[PDB]
Amino acid sequence: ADTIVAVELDTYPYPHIGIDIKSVRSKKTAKWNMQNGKVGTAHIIYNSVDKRLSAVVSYPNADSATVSYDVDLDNVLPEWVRVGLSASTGLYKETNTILSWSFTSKLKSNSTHETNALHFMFNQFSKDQKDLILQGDATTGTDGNLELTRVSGSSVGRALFYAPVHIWESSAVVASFEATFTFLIKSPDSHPADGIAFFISNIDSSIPSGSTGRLLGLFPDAN
Amino acid sequence: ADTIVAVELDTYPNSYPHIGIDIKSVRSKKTAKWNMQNGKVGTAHIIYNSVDKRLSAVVSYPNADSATVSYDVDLDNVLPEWVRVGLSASTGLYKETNTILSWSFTSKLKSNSTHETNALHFMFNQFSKDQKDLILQGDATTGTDGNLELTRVSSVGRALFYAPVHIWESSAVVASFEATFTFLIKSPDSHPADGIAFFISNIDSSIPSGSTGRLLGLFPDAN
Amino acid sequence: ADTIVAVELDTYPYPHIGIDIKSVRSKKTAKWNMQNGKVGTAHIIYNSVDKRLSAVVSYPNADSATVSYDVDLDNVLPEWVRVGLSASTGLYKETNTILSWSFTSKLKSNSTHETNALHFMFNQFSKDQKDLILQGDATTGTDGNLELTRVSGSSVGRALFYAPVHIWESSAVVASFEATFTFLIKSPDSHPADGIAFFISNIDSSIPSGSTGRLLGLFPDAN
Amino acid sequence: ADTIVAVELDTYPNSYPHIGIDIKSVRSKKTAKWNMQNGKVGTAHIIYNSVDKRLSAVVSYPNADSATVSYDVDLDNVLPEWVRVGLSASTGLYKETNTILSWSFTSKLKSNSTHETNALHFMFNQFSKDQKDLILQGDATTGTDGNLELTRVSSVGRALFYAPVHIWESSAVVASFEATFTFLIKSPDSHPADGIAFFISNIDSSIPSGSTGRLLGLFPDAN
Ligand SMILES: [Zn+2]
Ligand SMILES: [Zn+2]
Ligand SMILES: [Zn+2]
Ligand SMILES: [Zn+2]
Repeated sequence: ADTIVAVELDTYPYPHIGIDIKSVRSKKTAKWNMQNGKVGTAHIIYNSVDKRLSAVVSYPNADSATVSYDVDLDNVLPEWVRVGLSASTGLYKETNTILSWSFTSKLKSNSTHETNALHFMFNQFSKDQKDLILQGDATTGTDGNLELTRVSGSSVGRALFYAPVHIWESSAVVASFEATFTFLIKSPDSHPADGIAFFISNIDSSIPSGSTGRLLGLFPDAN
Repeated sequence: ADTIVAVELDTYPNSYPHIGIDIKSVRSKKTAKWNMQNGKVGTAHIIYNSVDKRLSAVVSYPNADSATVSYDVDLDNVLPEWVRVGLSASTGLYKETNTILSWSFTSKLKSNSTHETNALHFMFNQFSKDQKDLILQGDATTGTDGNLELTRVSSVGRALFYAPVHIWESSAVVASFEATFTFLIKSPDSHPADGIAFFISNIDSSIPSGSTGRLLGLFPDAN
Repeated sequence: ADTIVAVELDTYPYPHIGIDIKSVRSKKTAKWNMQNGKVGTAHIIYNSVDKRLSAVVSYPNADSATVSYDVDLDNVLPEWVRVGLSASTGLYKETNTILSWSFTSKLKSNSTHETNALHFMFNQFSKDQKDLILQGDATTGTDGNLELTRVSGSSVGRALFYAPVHIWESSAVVASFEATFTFLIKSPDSHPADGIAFFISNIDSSIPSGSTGRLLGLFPDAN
Repeated sequence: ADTIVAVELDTYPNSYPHIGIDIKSVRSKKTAKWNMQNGKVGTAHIIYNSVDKRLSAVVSYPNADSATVSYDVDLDNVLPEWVRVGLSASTGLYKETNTILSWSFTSKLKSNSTHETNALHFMFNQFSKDQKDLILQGDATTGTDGNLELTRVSSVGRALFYAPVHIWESSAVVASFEATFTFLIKSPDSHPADGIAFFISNIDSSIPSGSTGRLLGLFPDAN
């Protein structure tokens, strides 16, 4: 199937932030205080020296939650990947609006003035966002935002950046990436089941069949 | 026909070697004398912004005089909203190369809104054998020393960045881009005919039939 | 006295955006529709190839105003300078709040991989902002903002970045800078006299005596 | 005494040449074997972030093995909120230089707020004779080839960036910095005693009396 590494924020049947390395059974999780209707901000960072994937989710007035996991991505992910955002809603009326998304990847060689870098920043999505590959119920343009799930009952959507990303190289001394997105989960329900995730996958990843709910449109089954 | 805007460096004795600005036609809209240095690494800096609406280029060599050409033009009226940017090169009948040692690009769309900037930035200082984020056309190849050989080493080649680029938007207060690339044109011949160009085209641009020589793999005819 | 180059927004006795090269008698001006109580955004840009200083002031819902002026800063300003913000209030109750300020300067040499760059971004000012030199009634910390004039009748204040800036060099092929600040001018009065300015000066510039009102704390007299 | 945090590269046979992390004391908190290469340009990459709270360093040479050392430490508890960053070097009694070919630094403070990042970034690829944005101490000088000679060419020298740096803030969700510098240690001697260090100190730090040799111009005594 696909190779997935993802930082997920879910409230399915307890809300927690977690790190998934190829399985929905989070390798590490942290208690998350999901704030309905408030804009949240996830910061994800990783570097080949530390070989540690770290995440921080904070809200204004701020209850930050953070989870880290030691892992050498060189052994998990393919050399070239595509990065993206995912979301799945349970049986509840709710949205998973992405207000902004920015990413930065760098490969520094042994070679002096070594650097290879890719950087994108979306602070406003357009109706025709040709540099985003939308999958599922994901769409753009709504207020300049990115609606991962359909806005108005079991919906899944994803948005991946068009250009493949050279996330690692055997001849780099330090490889590193950093992602940041601001989201808005609004539900009229008091305890909605929902999930958003920043994921890294093989370039041609697609929504597995049956990847709804707890599977975040990332995994085909709970193994 | 494709829509092309390109800054070209050519020595085809149509008639000194010159740097020139092409807006949809090979008969440069503006040109400047260029002192092509065989075997030395050169550096082209291209910059544009919607406020000034002036496309400018500077080509210098170490210990060098620089050559510069600017041209007033509102790209909003020439290019489509979404484009792809790339490098091109055509060799006449001479033994010579068109090695690109580095290429970096940055695009920015700043809206009327407070804190609404959209940006794309890539930097290649070392090209790998499998550069999956570059669309190679013609005789173009990568990996040779970590360089990009646009031409065969009567050759024509191009390399376009994979991700489409949002160059303009009707709602931006200042749209801008800036490109930089270092090249090496080596030829055993004393007066070789050659040509490199940084170009901006429609996303699905391809090498027109018979765009060899003085047509730089960009134009199908001068006529 | 001091050497001043500044992009000013004034409504003194008609509101206009203007470019001042060593004198308060703007070298070029544009009609400005001052919006009381609304956050505005000034973008200032300049590059040595074009040798043109350009400014854009827009508000949300947007009425943008823009003014450009052809000038080779190499002949006006000293090699090393300090950049800053200034404001002066007439006899009115009003504020000149700076919500954010960011600047970027680059010096690219003939030399391959030439770059020298300085970049700062303030999106939140602290009560002890040790990297800012405050002059006059200027203070920080108020909401995380920068109050150029005193907040509650003839007040002048300035804030300059601590580190001197190498704005030009004789051996650079392209020198360029770019500044952006968001301001809030709130006055209970319908037609208040006020002025804010982004200025470049000699490193040890200070508020001239009698630089109030129309003189923006930049000039000592109207010559 | 000054508060010093520094990543040091030393060959003083106190006992192989090593790279080490110093937190307020010259007796390194952590060290790694370093294979000092006489006459070859080296590259030190230093990185830290408040989420991981781990200070890491990588020193590589071309065609090289890299040496790396990391140390868990919350800088919030060691350093003052505002600091100055710099480079240091001390030579033993040998003929040798400590030329810094380039130095770049980036600091970021991201708040709980949506879109509230504060950043400082400098890049020196060429030092001029009058580098007004650098505070030189000891035998340090600039302009020599466009390089920075920390030591006399029993010498000690330092260079600190002029602007104080806000390294931490109690209200930031992720504070981070990253430094990179390329050096050249040439010595006619086969086993020279030498030392370079990237350090972070209180804004008004100065070379302690007798901080020569194995004290790297950073510490007044080991004892
Ligand atoms: Zn889970
Ligand atoms: Zn031509
Ligand atoms: Zn005026
Ligand atoms: Zn030691």
